[PDB]
Amino acid sequence: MDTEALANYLLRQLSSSQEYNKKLLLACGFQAILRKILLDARTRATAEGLREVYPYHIEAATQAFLDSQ
Amino acid sequence: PYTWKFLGISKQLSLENGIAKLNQLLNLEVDLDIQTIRVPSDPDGGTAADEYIRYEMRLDISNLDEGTYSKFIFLGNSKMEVPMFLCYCGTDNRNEVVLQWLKAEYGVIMWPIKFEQKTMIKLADASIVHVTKENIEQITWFSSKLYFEPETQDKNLRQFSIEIPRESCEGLALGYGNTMHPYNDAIVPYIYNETGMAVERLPLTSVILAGHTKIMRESIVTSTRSLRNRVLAVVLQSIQF
Amino acid sequence: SIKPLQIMDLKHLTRQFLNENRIILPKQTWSTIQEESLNIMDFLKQKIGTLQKQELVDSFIDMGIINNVDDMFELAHELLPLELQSRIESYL
Amino acid sequence: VLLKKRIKSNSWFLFKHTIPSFIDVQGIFDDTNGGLVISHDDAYLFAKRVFLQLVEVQKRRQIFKDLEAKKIIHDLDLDLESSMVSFFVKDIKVELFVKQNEIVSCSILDDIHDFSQNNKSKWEIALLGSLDDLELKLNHSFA
Amino acid sequence: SLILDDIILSLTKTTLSLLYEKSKQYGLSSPQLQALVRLLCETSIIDTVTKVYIVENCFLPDGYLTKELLLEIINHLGTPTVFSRYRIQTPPVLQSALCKWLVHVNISSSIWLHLWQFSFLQKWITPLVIWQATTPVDVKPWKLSIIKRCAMHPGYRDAPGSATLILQRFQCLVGASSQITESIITINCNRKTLKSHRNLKLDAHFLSILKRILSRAHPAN
Amino acid sequence: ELRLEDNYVPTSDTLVVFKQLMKLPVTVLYDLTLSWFAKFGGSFDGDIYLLTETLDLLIEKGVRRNVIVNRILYVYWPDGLNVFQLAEIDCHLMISKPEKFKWLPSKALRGDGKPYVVKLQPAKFIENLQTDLAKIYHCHVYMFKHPSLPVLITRIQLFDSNLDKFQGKPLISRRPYYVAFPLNSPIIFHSVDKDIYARLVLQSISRTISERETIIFKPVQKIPVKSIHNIMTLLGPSRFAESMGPWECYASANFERSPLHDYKKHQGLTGKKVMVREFDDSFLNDGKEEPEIRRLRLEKNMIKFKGSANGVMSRYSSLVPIEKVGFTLKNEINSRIITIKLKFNGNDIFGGLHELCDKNLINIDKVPGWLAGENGSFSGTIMNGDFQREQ
Amino acid sequence: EWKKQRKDSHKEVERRRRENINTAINVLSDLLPV
Amino acid sequence: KQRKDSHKEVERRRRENINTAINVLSDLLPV
DNA sequence: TAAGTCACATGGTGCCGAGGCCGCTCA
DNA sequence: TGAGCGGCCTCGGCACCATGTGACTTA
Repeated sequence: MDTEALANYLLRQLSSSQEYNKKLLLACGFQAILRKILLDARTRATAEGLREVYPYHIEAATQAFLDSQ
Repeated sequence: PYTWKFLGISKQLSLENGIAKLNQLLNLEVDLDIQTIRVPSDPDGGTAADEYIRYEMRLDISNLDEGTYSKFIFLGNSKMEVPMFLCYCGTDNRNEVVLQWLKAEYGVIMWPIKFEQKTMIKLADASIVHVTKENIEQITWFSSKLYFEPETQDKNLRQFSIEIPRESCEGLALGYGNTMHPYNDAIVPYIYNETGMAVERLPLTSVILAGHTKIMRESIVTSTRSLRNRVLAVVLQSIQF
Repeated sequence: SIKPLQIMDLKHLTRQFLNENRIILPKQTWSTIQEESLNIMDFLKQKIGTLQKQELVDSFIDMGIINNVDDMFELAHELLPLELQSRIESYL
Repeated sequence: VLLKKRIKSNSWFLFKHTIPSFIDVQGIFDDTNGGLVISHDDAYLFAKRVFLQLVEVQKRRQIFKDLEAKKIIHDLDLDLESSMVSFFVKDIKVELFVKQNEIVSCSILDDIHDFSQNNKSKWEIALLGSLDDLELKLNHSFA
Repeated sequence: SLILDDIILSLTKTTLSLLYEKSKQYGLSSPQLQALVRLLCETSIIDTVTKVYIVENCFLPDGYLTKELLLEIINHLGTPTVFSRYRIQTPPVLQSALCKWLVHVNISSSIWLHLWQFSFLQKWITPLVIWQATTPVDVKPWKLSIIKRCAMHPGYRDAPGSATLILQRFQCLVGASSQITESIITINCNRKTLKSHRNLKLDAHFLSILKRILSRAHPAN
Repeated sequence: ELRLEDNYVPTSDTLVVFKQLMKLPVTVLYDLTLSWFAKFGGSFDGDIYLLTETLDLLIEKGVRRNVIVNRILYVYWPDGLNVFQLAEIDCHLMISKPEKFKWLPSKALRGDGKPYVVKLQPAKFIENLQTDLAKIYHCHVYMFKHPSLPVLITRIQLFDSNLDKFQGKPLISRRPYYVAFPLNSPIIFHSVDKDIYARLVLQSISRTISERETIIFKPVQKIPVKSIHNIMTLLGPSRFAESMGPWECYASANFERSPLHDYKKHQGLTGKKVMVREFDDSFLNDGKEEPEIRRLRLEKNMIKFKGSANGVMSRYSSLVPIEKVGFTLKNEINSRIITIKLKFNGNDIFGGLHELCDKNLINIDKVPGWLAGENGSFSGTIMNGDFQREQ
Repeated sequence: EWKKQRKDSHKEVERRRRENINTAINVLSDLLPV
Repeated sequence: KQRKDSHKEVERRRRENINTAINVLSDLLPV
């Protein structure tokens, strides 16, 4: 499932070429949010020592992220 | 968990000369070690021409895992039809470069080694007899597990194993008597007498010594960092013509 | 339903990122991030409703992700195929 | 039924048997001489005790099959030991739970508008007893 | 035959049918194939379904494929970038079908590897870069780095399994270029997508058509 | 009121039911449609005889089963299938494909310890089970007799409770739990499930069977076996129970006839052809042996592993295929307990061992009883030469 | 290495301890009725 | 925040069960 | 300092339901 | 040519023993 499929998801959520580029940049930003959140989740899991992450880890990470945003 | 792949060598190659060429080719110094072991020290296993030459080539860079610790072990005896075999652990890509250099420098013919059923039984016999610094041999008992994968029609019997605990194995050995090959003389005849299975005829894929090693038909993987002299010797008599 | 994404969509989306950088996700974490994708999309649409040139890069600077347009088409480099990042570079 | 000698006690044990599970041959064998059996007399006693059960099931099935053969009752269903049965006399579904050569339970199921319930209970009480008595009284009440 | 390039110069419905039947009877020469692909790529008045029907039914070589045909094809497999906007974008389905037709039939290895970074081409570039790698000296750590970087890259579909196939071929080929099986471990571990990638279909009807055309072509060649 | 009647409609996915009816043949679909419309009716309008004529036109039109599946899922019952339909289709799938289901046996011990030969009054048993399980969960139970086997198979289905999920008003079903009742046998076969609902169903079944003295189900085996016919051959009330492997000749009685029979055809008069078996160890020492004595040693292996010279009838397939057995042989060699744990795996353990014996890999003169298939599908410890099963 | 040899010796000691535990468990099971 | 029902948490439970069995066995012993 | 006991955290073998593609396969 | 059942088989979740190493104690 490519990034263009996520752009299709976003356009069907909101419903030419320049708006396609805008939505593609939006999909890239969404992937950046997910990657940063998962990186914070691993950082906190390694801080606690657990090999995997858990829902409370990533909930705390995303609350700390949205606190700054 | 260090798997040893075994390859025979058609010629008695001398490694104390020409290894500087390998050092120059690999841009790193290898730690070649020379030993002269005499494996069948028991009187019933032979008393003459027992000396072997053991080379331990080691691509030494760092010591964290087998990615920088792909050892090479060579064994040789000039009084045999086939005079040399090698076995190497690890998974580094430099090992096949070493094998290619060994071929192209010494002109040797190298083939992979496959173990038969009696060869695997003899290897399980060899891998418990441990040599001590006081020059004595100690049989360390391990709870073996003979593991078979028969091929039957309609896949009727895919696999079956025979688990033998440690104290039962030493009880069988003491029941047979003072012997230095417990599996071939006590364990396997007891299995044949009880269950009717001749394990030297059945397709035997691995015998697993719990916590020490588990040898297979094409590879030997050992928890111990090295391979003892008895296993190397039994492999050397295995490939004879 | 129609607006929430599926679990297999998230596997296909971020499976390689959890593989190159070693991440282990149990099923509870997968369901949690499936729930979180909706919140992230709502927050992104609340922050950026309509799309024009300067406001998106200003918001992404405010997002704390980037510092310039160089970071924009370098982050697009690591998240897009070659034709799409070339098209984005022609757009920026 | 095949009995093998125990290696350490010199007594027979229930090795293999070809008798179905509604006859507790292991319980009968353990009941014979209080567990262990040695002499051939105890083995013959266990054999007779289980052969009586075989006679019971065969005789019960024979009586019910003869009831079917004489056309006194309509189509019936037999289980494996012929204990839980059901049959029609004219159209009344009479189902019986019968123990060894003696009916211990009865149930008249089919209801006719002319048919009552106190006469039904009286018939159910009267139908109890032996199997030959059941055949005789059922042929008596059929006429 | 001369009918084929006569129809080609005429194109510079009836002509399409004549070209189809003369390809099914004779097959085009390498300059004829060059002219045909040059006419097909540059213009866009021809329908795309007819374009893929041509590249799957009309391109039938007779002898050796010359290097100039490959160089002309490579010129058409590019994409418009910030340094080249005058040339029009070749349709991606046409590029994929042309690469599939290439599957049907040291510099060039890097040429095909740098074209492997295209997402839509990955389903047919991989047999070409497998078949190009015939010697242990061909592989290099920069090739491995590019393959791993594009494999673990998101936004792709065929990259994990196909690039795992490429790395498996490289591991089976060189036995050097220090160990890359853990790189295979980092890429997908499903044994299903590359299982479907490791067996590929070449439209055996077209294979039989080319077989009969080539049997009609040169003796002892 | 918490018991579930035979007219409630649950929320079932239409695609799962669509692919579920694909496996059934056309004639059972025909019989099911007429039975369903005779009992419950449907959204389709017409007489029962008119619908019979319509299905008749369908079956001499030779139409595929896909069209009639779409009909019965889209016009006959478009709102949803009733619980009786959902149980009866799955029971018909069980009848059509018995090899896709695994069963676990459990003896019905009672009181002192003597097994209880369970006998069922089916309608009263279903009513009592539904009233007992209605106190805990939303239960629907359906019971039928096998067309071939003498069993009574029940099907217990349990229903549970129920970003903004909009509205469904559902009753989500779980996987059904099957408990098979043979006619007269203490052994009870039930489906393979170890969650709390399976324990609840077995507990309620034990409480509702008894009604006179408390009954507990003790599991006699932990390794599931497929194909309900095979588990009736093994654990059911048949002659083949407790006579397996080399002793299937006694369970089939092919070697002796009645004492009222011809005494010219007796076994002792006509005799049987055998070979001298060498008690000296000569198997390990040893090509193109005589084809008559080769047939005799093949017959010897066949007799040892299947009980009969010709077998119970490729040819290695036993009466019941066994998937997993594990034997723990223990001996006493000079006051030392010596244990050997043999574990097996495959589609047919003793057929594969028979094939290995035919290939001269296992000595047929030294293969013990428990290895030969005696007390089959039972895994246990062999102490003092006596096999006691595990628990 | 020195520390690697120490780790191997401690590994062997722990393996011997685990084998002794398993042997004692097997002996206790041999004395068991069932 | 105790949603951990995986490894390092179920092996700990099994080890604690084995330890409690060993403890009650030693409690039944005179010494 | 060599050896031992300990819980601990990760490695690993076996198992199975779900589901997918394959592998002919037959009309 | 086209739908179609069955062995394969791998995903992965679970279950259990197996295992190597640091912390700590003993001599």
